[PDB]
Amino acid sequence: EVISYGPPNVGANENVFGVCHIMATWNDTFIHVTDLSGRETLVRVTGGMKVKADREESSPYAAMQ
RNA sequence: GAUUAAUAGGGACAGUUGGGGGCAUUAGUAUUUAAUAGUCAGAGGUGAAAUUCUUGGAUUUAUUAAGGACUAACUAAUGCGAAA
Ligand SMILES: [Mg+2]
Ligand SMILES: [Mg+2]
Ligand SMILES: [Mg+2]
Ligand SMILES: [Mg+2]
Repeated sequence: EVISYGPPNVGANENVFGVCHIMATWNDTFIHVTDLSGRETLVRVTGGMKVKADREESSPYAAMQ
């Protein structure tokens, strides 16, 4: 099966925490996730990675995706 | 032998008030730029895009540092200064 990497600790009553940084410009949007110490990057998705037209590099749609 | 003492003016004095001024000092974020790490393909900019920047790593996140300016929010028909 899958080889996850989250620390060795599950539990449908044990919450995991990830600090999501979100910068919203009128041109581009960023969505970042990182340790609660913010020194090790995990996930990084920006509107640009989501659409073709530079004007849409902001969009509500690009934010959804 | 020298008028009063001008809701005239000059001085003394008394607590007090002010973003008045001159030297010191002292911060605070932010903008840059640099280090230390962190990823990952796009950043940035416009109505649209375009020159611009970028896996000899950008934008990005955390810590920290250097530097020059600036004093936010409180800051309002409120204050001070002859005015600037
Ligand atoms: Mg003073
Ligand atoms: Mg610029
Ligand atoms: Mg400094
Ligand atoms: Mg005042």
